[PDB]
Formats: sequence, structure tokens, C-alpha cells
Amino acid sequence: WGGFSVSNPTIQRFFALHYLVPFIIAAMVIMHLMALHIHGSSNPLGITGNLDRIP
Amino acid sequence: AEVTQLSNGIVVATEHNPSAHTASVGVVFGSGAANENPYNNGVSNLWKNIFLSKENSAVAAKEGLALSSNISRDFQSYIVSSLPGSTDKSLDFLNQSFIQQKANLLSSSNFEATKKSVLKQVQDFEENDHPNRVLEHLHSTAFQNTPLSLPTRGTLESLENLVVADLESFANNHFLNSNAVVVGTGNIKHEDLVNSIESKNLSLQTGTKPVLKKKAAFLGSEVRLRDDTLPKAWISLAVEGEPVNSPNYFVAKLAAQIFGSYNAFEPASRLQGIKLLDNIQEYQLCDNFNHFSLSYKDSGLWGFSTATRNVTMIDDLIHFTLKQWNRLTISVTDTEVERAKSLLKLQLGQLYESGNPVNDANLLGAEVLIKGSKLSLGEAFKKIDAITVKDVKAWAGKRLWDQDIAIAGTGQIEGLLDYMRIRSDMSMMRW
Ligand code: HEM
Repeated sequence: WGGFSVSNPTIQRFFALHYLVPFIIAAMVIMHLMALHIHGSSNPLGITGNLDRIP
Repeated sequence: AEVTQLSNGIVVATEHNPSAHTASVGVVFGSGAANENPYNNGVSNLWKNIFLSKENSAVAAKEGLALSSNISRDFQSYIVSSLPGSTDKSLDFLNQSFIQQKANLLSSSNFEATKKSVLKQVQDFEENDHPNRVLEHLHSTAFQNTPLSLPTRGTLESLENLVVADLESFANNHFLNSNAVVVGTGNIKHEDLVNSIESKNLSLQTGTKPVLKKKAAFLGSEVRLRDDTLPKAWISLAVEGEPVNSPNYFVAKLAAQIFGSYNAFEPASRLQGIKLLDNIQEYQLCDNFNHFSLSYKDSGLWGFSTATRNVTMIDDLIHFTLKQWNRLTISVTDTEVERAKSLLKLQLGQLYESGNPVNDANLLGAEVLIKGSKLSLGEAFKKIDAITVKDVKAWAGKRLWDQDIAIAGTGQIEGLLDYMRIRSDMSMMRW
């Protein structure tokens, strides 16, 4: 909390971190895509989808 | 050495050629698979087989003459080969055992034995062959609900449901005199010109062929029979060709022969060729080509058949062939056209002038029924040198550019993308 009161360092650090974090989100979601690609996406029927697929 | 035609009741044609010495005389009926309904398919096959068995046994035992046949879409090319000095006997047998009488032929026993033999033959054709199967499927899927998609062999369900009456009914509705001719390719001169017209030597069933209500159409489709048991793959593109008797037959034939055949396991084929063959050969993509542009009296088919070995690399083969077809319709080098002209010239020379009289007889029959008069290859050579780049550009701008395709293959096609990755990329968005 940057001290004993809400002051310049508080909001300064909050804004800098806010401007930083979404790129870390972007990194995590490229990991999300990586982890997804290993085994496709689930059928709505909850059954094997390896039979047929469309491009 | 000039083909002669006339019209005296039954059309008689003759392509004299004293080069070979295997005289052949027969008939070429202007009907077949196209002239018959889906529910009774293999009637023509059954006719051809009963002939080819029992009449063969009769003729060889009696005299010396080997009889063949052929059915492609609308022929029954019952050619009866013979010696040069033995044509009268062949004609007498043909008119005494094919047109009439059919009682000594269609015994129940012989018919049933031939029926089971036909069933076995069509079955093992279905279980063994593959390129022919995909070609038949391509026809059956291009012309849905039309008296041209049904195959030239038939289906077991349609084969089993016919005994005598259907066969005789088709005989009396298609073995007439209006659309039946006589062909005498070989080394006869005018004996056939006068002996066909005799006191009684004439086909029965005077009248006319029943006209089909609908002729032909086209529509894009797929018939794939994906089964991973088979080792290789099989595909066959198609684009609607040009029907016979049109000022586009030869230009389409050239537009097909530009890319040409290819056999990846031959030392004398990989080295030669044009762009697609090199760009395939850098890796291993395909194993066979067949650019074929087949034409029929109702509509024709311009096709592209392969039987590859690689399974993961189907998409790249298709993509390259499509880009090459686009290149054909956008820009062609003059040397490519000249090479195609020369190759197509030699190909026609080989095909129409093969020493075997049966091939020439069948082709003459086809042309005389469809064109109405034989087109001697001299005129073909005269009119083939006039084909020029502008003409091919114009023709491909119509038949090829953004036109619906039909493909149908049996095997491990699964890698093939369904429709919009093989259709909406015939223009590559930059013409
Ligand atoms: C920016 C954040 C995210 C992005 C960009 C993203 C993107 C995607 C994409 C592209 C897919 C493929 C199918 C689809 O588009 O829905 C997908 C699927 C999926 N995502 Fe996400 N995702 C995100 C967040 C999350 C989160 C937070 C969860 C769970 C906590 C999640 C769970 C899943 C699951 C379970 C699937 C399953 C698809 C399947 O089973 O069919 N995602 N996501």
C-alpha cells in the first residue's frame, strides 16, 4: 500500500501494474492455446470426436 | 483407304485398310447404359456376357472367328473378327444368332449360368479394382437422377431382379433398325457394302428408339468410401467437358493433354514434363496422373485421376494441381501449346490407327452414330494446327474458371478436405 496513506506511490504502482498485467495474460493465453491443441476440443455430446472432423 | 458411308435403311460404313489382314464385321448399336433406367441396370452386361460365352463356343467349334464386344455408355459393339477371306460366314452367323433367333440362345440354364458368372465378375471387380471403381463413382455422382450416372456394369440388387422378360423387352425396345449400323473395318472393300442389304439380312423390330425424357445435367458432389483397410489412396476430380459434335472437342483435348500423364516410378517420366511434375517431384507427393477429358453425345467430362501412396500429403497435391489449372486459364507459354499439339497428334495417330481392327471398328461406329459421318484424321490434323493460345484461353475461361467440381474416391481419402478447400481455390484470388 505504498505507505500509511493512499497517495502518489499507491495509484502510481497500481496503474503501472495494470498496464503491465494484460501482456502476462496474453502469455498465459498463448499457453492456454498450446495446452488446448494437444487434444482438440470436446464434443457437445461428451463422446469421442476422433471419428470425423472438418477443417 | 477412304471411309465410305451411306443410308439404305441400315447405315453401312467401311474403313478399308489393306495394311492389316484381320477382317472384322459387326454392329454398333447406338444405345447402352445411357439408354436404360436405373432399376434394371446390368441388362446390357447380361446381353454381352451371354453372347460372349455361348456364341463364342458355337463359332470357334464351327468355324474360325473370335468374337468380342464392348459397352461404354451407349454402344453394344458386337464386333466379330475374322480372316480376310471369311467375312460372308461371319455376317451370316451374326445375322443368324444375334438379331434372331434368340430362342436357341436364351435357355433358362445358359441364362442362369451366365447370371451367376456375371454376379461373380461384378463382385470381384468391386472387391479388387480401384481406379475404375472411383471413375464409375465419379460418373454416378456427377449425373444424379439422370440416365447417364448409372454404371456400365450394374448393381447386384439390379442384377438379381431380372430373368427373361426384362431382357426381351429391352431387346425389342433397343435392337431396332433406326439406330443400328454395320461396321466393316479390316481389309474388305465392297462385299460388305452389298451383302448387308440382301433378301432378308436385316435387323428385326422396325420402328424407332424410345426417346429419353431427360438427357443430362451436372451438379457438384462427393462420393467417398473412406476405409483405412486399403493401402493406398484414390481421388478423381472432374469438370464438365464438351459434348461430341461441338467446336470445342479438340481444344478441350489439348487443354487436357498439356499436363499429361505421369508415372512416378519410371526413369523416363520424372525427368521430362512441366511445372507441376517438377514441383511434385522435389518431395514425394503423388504416384500417378491421368488427365482425361471424356465426351459423350449428351455431355462430356474433363477429369483428373490419381492414385497416390503418401497419405498425409493429399492436400498439397490437390493444391498444386488446382493452381496449375488456374495457370492454364491465365497464361500459357507458346512452347507448351506447341508441345501439346505435337503430343496430341501422335496420341491420336496411335489410337485411331492401332493395328487391331476391333478398336478402329468401335471408334468408327461411335463416330458414325454421333457425328453422322466419319471424320478422317487428315481433317483432324488440318484443323488441329489452327488451335492457338487465344482459343484455349477462351475455352478455359468457360469450362474451368469457378465451375462446380465432382470428386469420388475409395481408400484412405480421410486426409482430403471436404469441399471449400478444393473448390474455392480455383482462382487463387489474384488473376
Ligand atoms: C483470454 C482467455 C481465454 C481465451 C482467449 C480462451 C480461448 C479458448 C479457445 C480458442 C478455445 C477453443 C474453443 C473456444 O474457442 O471456445 C477455448 C476452449 C476452452 N477454454 Fe478457453 N480461453 C480463455 C479462458 C479460459 C478460461 C479462464 C478457462 C477455464 C477456467 C477456459 C477453459 C476452456 C475450456 C475448458 C475449453 C474447452 C473446449 C472444449 O472442451 O471443447 N478458457 N478457449
